[PDB]
Amino acid sequence: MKVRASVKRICDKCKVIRRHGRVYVICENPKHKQRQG
Amino acid sequence: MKTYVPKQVEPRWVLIDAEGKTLGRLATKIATLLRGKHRPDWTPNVAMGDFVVVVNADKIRVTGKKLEQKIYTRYSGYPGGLKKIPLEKMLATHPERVLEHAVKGMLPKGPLGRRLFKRLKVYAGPDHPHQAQRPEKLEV
Amino acid sequence: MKGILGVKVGMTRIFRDDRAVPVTVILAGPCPVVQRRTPEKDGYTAVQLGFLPQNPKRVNRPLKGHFAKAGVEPVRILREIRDFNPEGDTVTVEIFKPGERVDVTGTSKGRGFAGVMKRWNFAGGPDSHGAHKIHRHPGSIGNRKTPGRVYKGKKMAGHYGAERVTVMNLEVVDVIPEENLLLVKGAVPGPNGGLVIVRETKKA
Amino acid sequence: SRIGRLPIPVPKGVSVEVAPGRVKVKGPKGELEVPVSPEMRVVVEEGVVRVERPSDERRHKSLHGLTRTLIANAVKGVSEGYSKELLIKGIGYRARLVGRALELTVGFSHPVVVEPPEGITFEVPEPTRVRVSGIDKQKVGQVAANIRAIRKPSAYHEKGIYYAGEPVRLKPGK
Amino acid sequence: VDKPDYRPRPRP
RNA sequence: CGCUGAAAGCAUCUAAGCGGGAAGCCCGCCCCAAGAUGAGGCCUCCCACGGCAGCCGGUAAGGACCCGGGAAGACCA
RNA sequence: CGAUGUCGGCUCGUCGCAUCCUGGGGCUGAAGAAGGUCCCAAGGGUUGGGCUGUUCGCCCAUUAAAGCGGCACGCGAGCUG
RNA sequence: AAGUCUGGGCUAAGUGGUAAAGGAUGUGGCGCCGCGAAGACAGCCAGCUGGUCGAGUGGCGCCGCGCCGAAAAUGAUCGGGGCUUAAGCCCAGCGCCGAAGCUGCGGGUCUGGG
Ligand SMILES: [Mg+2]
Ligand SMILES: [Mg+2]
Ligand SMILES: [Mg+2]
Ligand SMILES: [Mg+2]
Ligand SMILES: [Mg+2]
Ligand SMILES: [Mg+2]
Ligand SMILES: [Mg+2]
Ligand SMILES: [Mg+2]
Ligand SMILES: [Mg+2]
Ligand SMILES: [Mg+2]
Ligand SMILES: [Mg+2]
Ligand SMILES: [Mg+2]
Ligand SMILES: [Mg+2]
Ligand SMILES: [Mg+2]
Ligand SMILES: [Mg+2]
Ligand SMILES: [Mg+2]
Ligand SMILES: [Mg+2]
Ligand SMILES: [Mg+2]
Ligand SMILES: [Mg+2]
Ligand SMILES: [Mg+2]
Ligand SMILES: [Mg+2]
Ligand SMILES: [Mg+2]
Ligand SMILES: [Mg+2]
Ligand SMILES: [Mg+2]
Ligand SMILES: [Mg+2]
Ligand SMILES: [Mg+2]
Ligand SMILES: [Mg+2]
Ligand SMILES: [Mg+2]
Ligand SMILES: [Mg+2]
Ligand SMILES: [Mg+2]
Ligand SMILES: [Mg+2]
Ligand SMILES: [Mg+2]
Ligand SMILES: [Mg+2]
Ligand SMILES: [Mg+2]
Ligand SMILES: [Mg+2]
Ligand SMILES: [Mg+2]
Ligand SMILES: [Mg+2]
Ligand SMILES: [Mg+2]
Ligand SMILES: [Mg+2]
Ligand SMILES: [Mg+2]
Ligand SMILES: [Mg+2]
Ligand SMILES: [Mg+2]
Ligand SMILES: [Mg+2]
Ligand SMILES: [Mg+2]
Ligand SMILES: [Mg+2]
Ligand SMILES: [Mg+2]
Ligand SMILES: [Mg+2]
Ligand SMILES: [Mg+2]
Ligand SMILES: [Mg+2]
Ligand SMILES: [Mg+2]
Ligand SMILES: [Mg+2]
Ligand SMILES: [Mg+2]
Ligand SMILES: [Mg+2]
Ligand SMILES: [Mg+2]
Ligand SMILES: [Mg+2]
Ligand SMILES: [Mg+2]
Ligand SMILES: [Mg+2]
Ligand SMILES: [Mg+2]
Ligand SMILES: [Mg+2]
Ligand SMILES: [Mg+2]
Ligand SMILES: [Mg+2]
Ligand SMILES: [Mg+2]
Ligand SMILES: [Mg+2]
Ligand SMILES: [Mg+2]
Ligand SMILES: [Mg+2]
Ligand SMILES: [Mg+2]
Ligand SMILES: [Mg+2]
Ligand SMILES: [Mg+2]
Ligand SMILES: [Mg+2]
Ligand SMILES: [Mg+2]
Ligand SMILES: [Mg+2]
Ligand SMILES: [Mg+2]
Ligand SMILES: [Mg+2]
Ligand SMILES: [Mg+2]
Ligand SMILES: [Mg+2]
Ligand SMILES: [Mg+2]
Ligand SMILES: [Mg+2]
Ligand SMILES: [Mg+2]
Ligand SMILES: [Mg+2]
Ligand SMILES: [Mg+2]
Ligand SMILES: [Mg+2]
Ligand SMILES: [Mg+2]
Ligand SMILES: [Mg+2]
Ligand SMILES: [Mg+2]
Ligand SMILES: [Mg+2]
Ligand SMILES: [Mg+2]
Ligand SMILES: [Mg+2]
Ligand SMILES: [Mg+2]
Ligand SMILES: [Mg+2]
Ligand SMILES: [Mg+2]
Ligand SMILES: [Mg+2]
Ligand SMILES: [Mg+2]
Ligand SMILES: [Mg+2]
Ligand SMILES: [Mg+2]
Ligand SMILES: [Mg+2]
Ligand SMILES: [Mg+2]
Ligand SMILES: [Mg+2]
Ligand SMILES: [Mg+2]
Ligand SMILES: [Mg+2]
Ligand SMILES: [Mg+2]
Ligand SMILES: [Mg+2]
Ligand SMILES: [Mg+2]
Ligand SMILES: [Mg+2]
Ligand SMILES: [Mg+2]
Ligand SMILES: [Mg+2]
Ligand SMILES: [Mg+2]
Ligand SMILES: [Mg+2]
Ligand SMILES: [Mg+2]
Ligand SMILES: [Mg+2]
Ligand SMILES: [Mg+2]
Ligand SMILES: [Mg+2]
Ligand SMILES: [Mg+2]
Ligand SMILES: [Mg+2]
Ligand SMILES: [Mg+2]
Ligand SMILES: [Mg+2]
Ligand SMILES: [Mg+2]
Ligand SMILES: [Mg+2]
Ligand SMILES: [Mg+2]
Ligand SMILES: [Mg+2]
Ligand SMILES: [Mg+2]
Ligand SMILES: [Mg+2]
Ligand SMILES: [Mg+2]
Ligand SMILES: [Mg+2]
Ligand SMILES: [Mg+2]
Ligand SMILES: [Mg+2]
Ligand SMILES: [Mg+2]
Ligand SMILES: [Mg+2]
Ligand SMILES: [Zn+2]
Repeated sequence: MKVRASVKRICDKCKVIRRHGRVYVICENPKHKQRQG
Repeated sequence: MKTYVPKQVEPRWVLIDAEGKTLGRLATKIATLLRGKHRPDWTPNVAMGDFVVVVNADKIRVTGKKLEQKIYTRYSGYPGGLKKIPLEKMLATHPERVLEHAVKGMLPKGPLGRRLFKRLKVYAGPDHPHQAQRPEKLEV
Repeated sequence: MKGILGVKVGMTRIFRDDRAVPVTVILAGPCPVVQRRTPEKDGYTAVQLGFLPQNPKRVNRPLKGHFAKAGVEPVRILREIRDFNPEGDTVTVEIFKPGERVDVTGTSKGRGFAGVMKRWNFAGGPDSHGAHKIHRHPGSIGNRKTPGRVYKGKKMAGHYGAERVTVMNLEVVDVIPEENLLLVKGAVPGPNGGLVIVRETKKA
Repeated sequence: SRIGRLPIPVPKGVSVEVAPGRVKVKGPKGELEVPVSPEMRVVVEEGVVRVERPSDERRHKSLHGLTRTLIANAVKGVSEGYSKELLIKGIGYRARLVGRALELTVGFSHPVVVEPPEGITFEVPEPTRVRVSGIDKQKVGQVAANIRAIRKPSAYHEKGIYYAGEPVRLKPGK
Repeated sequence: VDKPDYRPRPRP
């Protein structure tokens, strides 16, 4: 998981979801998984 | 003429079903009743309020996410002795304290203020031991 | 949960499988139940046990009353065991078989006014290199203007010992029912002649 | 573009009783209650159940599709019922039944014995296939995930507990 | 860290 | 980290709901503790005194004083 | 400035967490073992020596680890000097 | 001490009640194009075209209010309790409370006019 102030889509298959008051970015590629913070 | 000051009268007893009422908005009225500020002969330097019996305090109700976010706090005087207790848990363990803390913070500080708090009888569960006083059902 | 009153009698080692095993001998039996605490009456469950026979010349009327309502000889010591309800009217050492692990409570030896070194295992001061009358003193006890006070709980000199102490999970090495002895492996709070409580262990 | 207003076929013959905030779906395989938002109104038509929302704002739209599917899944549950299949891949790895219970031998120093909760039935055809079956779709799915959790698919080898229809994507070893 | 005295050592 | 699942026919651990998950948090262990003036509870004992929620006087059950001591202790306890 | 005693050590702690270890995680150019990197976590723990007044630092031998800070650069009506 | 006052609206963070670049399918309200009953977007059956689904769908910008970014040392807290169609925020009202200011009544002293 990456934890950043700037979470962005990295590849066309990335997906910005919002869960529990937090912006995540989940994806098929494990490297792309992000959490804001 | 000098302002009327009442001699000691028989204090009224009162019953309130806390069930489904919003914690704070009920506490306020209980406090007023405790101060006797509903009585036209109110006097600020003696206890002449009502006695207030509250039932179903375990079913007090509350808005927002306060059930898991509202923190009750206790400092013991010892290093690291700050205890934090959530609403949810207070209800789960000592539910009457929830409403008791609320009213207490809305009564005056000082000796009289402590005496008024004493006339507040609060119970979890529909019943109360004070049928002896036969307290008047109040809708609030 | 089960328990018994008793007095600490002394220490020895016995031999068991080519091993020396340190033991404390305890005289536990026999303890008559003189009251039972019940949820409908007392709100909790326990047994008030009596221990050691007393000269009726020394037992007063409110005390006599209590004993008689239980049909019991005047006893010197009255003490409860919680969540213990023996089928009998009398509790003896036989409720403990060897191999069981037990919890022993007694009154620790009193050191009276104890310095900070004995009490709290402080380091004290140097005995040379300029040390000035501080060889057994406790050092600093605080900070400065912030917080400008001393913590509740600050370890300081003061009375030490003569307090309730429980040591836990002691082995029952043997039991001699004909003499009301219990043999427990290791050390037990307090002096010989000291009253001790023996309960089945709370450890697992 | 819509789930909540798409009607729910009810097979002959399962019954759908409607109470405030819940619906009871009884059928050939058993019964199960579905809690429903007191804001949504579920309707009992002929051979069909429908769900209607009281406005077109966000919260009501969000409950709508949810409520419809909750009931649709309940319906299929008591008629066809649900199941999920688990493939066990890896050499020493195998599974077997012991009474109602399922015993995984999946490479630990011990075997794992999964007890089935109420409404759940275990099956072992081959020693390498397991079927978790029941009328509660969320419950079956749960237990299935549970079984899989015991020994997830390795990332390097085609070894472990797999979902049927789960693709074996692996990364190279040194 | 070594900083300089601001106050002398106390004399009789 | 998931199950079920819309808004968004797909997808989504979440918006309804439900699981898993730390030496950490609550209980559990040990010790203090009803001055907890919110001063609690049980067992047992005394008792229905003479004089004009008060006073004085003798008692009850009980306590203290004094004394012999004490792995209790600075005195006190 | 009609006085707020000043570095270092000792003794005694206590808090923070930007976590040295231990516990729990995600990603890894993660085969295993062992690392990296980020997240959660402050409950406990965080050794003995040589040199220097030293704080610090370097070195020896270990270790799960040999954490960084605040408390008048914590603490001289507590000692040292 | 005086409104749990009235009417319209936003906010779900206890935001209100302590901060920045910057990041975001948070929410509400404007605006602009792209596409589509010559059948679009999604799903399922093929090769950016096809087929049944039968509707809406995708991108850009602006406005309000919120979210993250947000770690520090004794015990916490918006002054406290407590507050969620509000006891928060925006717009518009009526009424009250509130000072040794203003008024009423009485008194003093100086100054000025009688
Ligand atoms: Mg990161
Ligand atoms: Mg970036
Ligand atoms: Mg892109
Ligand atoms: Mg969560
Ligand atoms: Mg995805
Ligand atoms: Mg109310
Ligand atoms: Mg309300
Ligand atoms: Mg009222
Ligand atoms: Mg409510
Ligand atoms: Mg809540
Ligand atoms: Mg503590
Ligand atoms: Mg501690
Ligand atoms: Mg703290
Ligand atoms: Mg503690
Ligand atoms: Mg505490
Ligand atoms: Mg005041
Ligand atoms: Mg033997
Ligand atoms: Mg009981
Ligand atoms: Mg009990
Ligand atoms: Mg029991
Ligand atoms: Mg004892
Ligand atoms: Mg000495
Ligand atoms: Mg000593
Ligand atoms: Mg000691
Ligand atoms: Mg030393
Ligand atoms: Mg020494
Ligand atoms: Mg000297
Ligand atoms: Mg000298
Ligand atoms: Mg000396
Ligand atoms: Mg000082
Ligand atoms: Mg202070
Ligand atoms: Mg003592
Ligand atoms: Mg102890
Ligand atoms: Mg005990
Ligand atoms: Mg052992
Ligand atoms: Mg052992
Ligand atoms: Mg539609
Ligand atoms: Mg799964
Ligand atoms: Mg799947
Ligand atoms: Mg390769
Ligand atoms: Mg001098
Ligand atoms: Mg998944
Ligand atoms: Mg799914
Ligand atoms: Mg679906
Ligand atoms: Mg939810
Ligand atoms: Mg929500
Ligand atoms: Mg959970
Ligand atoms: Mg799981
Ligand atoms: Mg441990
Ligand atoms: Mg005790
Ligand atoms: Mg007591
Ligand atoms: Mg008492
Ligand atoms: Mg007690
Ligand atoms: Mg109190
Ligand atoms: Mg009383
Ligand atoms: Mg008492
Ligand atoms: Mg008794
Ligand atoms: Mg008499
Ligand atoms: Mg008389
Ligand atoms: Mg007498
Ligand atoms: Mg004596
Ligand atoms: Mg002694
Ligand atoms: Mg003596
Ligand atoms: Mg004396
Ligand atoms: Mg000066
Ligand atoms: Mg001076
Ligand atoms: Mg001065
Ligand atoms: Mg040194
Ligand atoms: Mg020293
Ligand atoms: Mg030294
Ligand atoms: Mg030393
Ligand atoms: Mg401190
Ligand atoms: Mg520390
Ligand atoms: Mg420190
Ligand atoms: Mg860092
Ligand atoms: Mg290091
Ligand atoms: Mg680790
Ligand atoms: Mg770690
Ligand atoms: Mg890692
Ligand atoms: Mg590895
Ligand atoms: Mg490698
Ligand atoms: Mg892994
Ligand atoms: Mg390798
Ligand atoms: Mg990095
Ligand atoms: Mg780093
Ligand atoms: Mg870092
Ligand atoms: Mg952290
Ligand atoms: Mg820690
Ligand atoms: Mg701490
Ligand atoms: Mg520390
Ligand atoms: Mg050293
Ligand atoms: Mg040398
Ligand atoms: Mg050295
Ligand atoms: Mg050095
Ligand atoms: Mg350095
Ligand atoms: Mg140097
Ligand atoms: Mg060098
Ligand atoms: Mg290691
Ligand atoms: Mg070192
Ligand atoms: Mg270092
Ligand atoms: Mg340090
Ligand atoms: Mg410092
Ligand atoms: Mg400084
Ligand atoms: Mg200093
Ligand atoms: Mg220092
Ligand atoms: Mg100082
Ligand atoms: Mg000095
Ligand atoms: Mg010094
Ligand atoms: Mg001083
Ligand atoms: Mg000292
Ligand atoms: Mg209103
Ligand atoms: Mg937030
Ligand atoms: Mg707030
Ligand atoms: Mg805030
Ligand atoms: Mg900004
Ligand atoms: Mg963008
Ligand atoms: Mg929007
Ligand atoms: Mg916006
Ligand atoms: Mg299509
Ligand atoms: Mg925040
Ligand atoms: Mg933090
Ligand atoms: Mg702070
Ligand atoms: Mg309004
Ligand atoms: Mg004036
Ligand atoms: Mg005038
Ligand atoms: Mg003048
Ligand atoms: Mg004139
Ligand atoms: Zn991606």
